[PDB]
Amino acid sequence: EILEKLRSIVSVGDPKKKYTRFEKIGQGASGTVYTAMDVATGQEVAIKQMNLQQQPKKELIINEILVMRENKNPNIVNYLDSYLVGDELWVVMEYLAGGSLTDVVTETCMDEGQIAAVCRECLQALEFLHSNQVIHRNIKSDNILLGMDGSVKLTDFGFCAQITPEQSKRSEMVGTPYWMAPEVVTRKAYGPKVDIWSLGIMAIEMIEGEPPYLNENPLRALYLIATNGTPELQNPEKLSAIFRDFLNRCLEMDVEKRGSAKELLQHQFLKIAKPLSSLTPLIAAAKEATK
Ligand SMILES: N[C@H]1CC[C@@H](CNc2nccc(Nc3ncc(C4CC4)s3)n2)C[C@@H]1c1cccc(Cl)c1
Repeated sequence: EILEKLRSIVSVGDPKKKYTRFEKIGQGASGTVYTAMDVATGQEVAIKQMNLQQQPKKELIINEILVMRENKNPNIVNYLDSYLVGDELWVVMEYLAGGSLTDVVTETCMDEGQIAAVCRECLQALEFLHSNQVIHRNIKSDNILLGMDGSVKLTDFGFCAQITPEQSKRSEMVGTPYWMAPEVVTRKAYGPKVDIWSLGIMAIEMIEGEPPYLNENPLRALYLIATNGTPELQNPEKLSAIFRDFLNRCLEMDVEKRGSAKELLQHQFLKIAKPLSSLTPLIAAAKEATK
């Protein structure tokens, strides 16, 4: 009954009177997401509402709130507060007007400059987390949020892990199959570089619209990751050499040879990044496409 630890972390007081103008903007396995407005303050917020029954290990909920409140950063969606509403947990975060990267990758064609701009900002989030001994473990386009200024922010700490010098590696088979690094899929001990792999897969989303093997069922994709290793692009000839190089460094099978987030921030690919204002036309296109 670590529900007591969860009960001591959360704020008390009715969120249903602190916040108004509730609108469902999202579903998800982890719960439903609503927008709302702080009754007093006017601030727009996103609230994730999670059924405590839905989650069998309430230990992960605790971990999610702590990591988020302890690791604030400009490239991470800001945690504001949390509340228990009966058997439902509400997490309140800053609302980022814009959209999901998923909408952009499925509905637009991104140029290398735009892709490099997104990758740089995500690598900055990862550098910060990994330096704070946190592995995200669920990097994908669905967890990247884009601001109306082209701000890029990472969210979702539902699956993350804290490591320590004593225990530098994890062994849970956690993530979303198509984005999971081979060492994770094959139950080897793994470290922060699983996030770099997932980032590589997200770069393939930005190129091709989908992670490798998405037409296949999840179990089949796990088999394909275990057997193929480094995925191949549909049309690699369409990419610059330096982009292909960046991809190769993100998607190295040899963990020790795979780029760290720090190493990758100095890659040549990132030097072609467009300014973040370059992403706002993608956001406009995606909103129009998903009317
Ligand atoms: N699957 C994802 C789809 C995209 C986004 C919802 N859609 C949307 N659309 C337009 C603006 C906007 N802005 C937001 N600012 C702050 C937000 C915090 C994350 C809540 S969201 N979100 C989030 C959602 C998500 C993230 C993490 C866990 C789960 Cl379970 C679900």
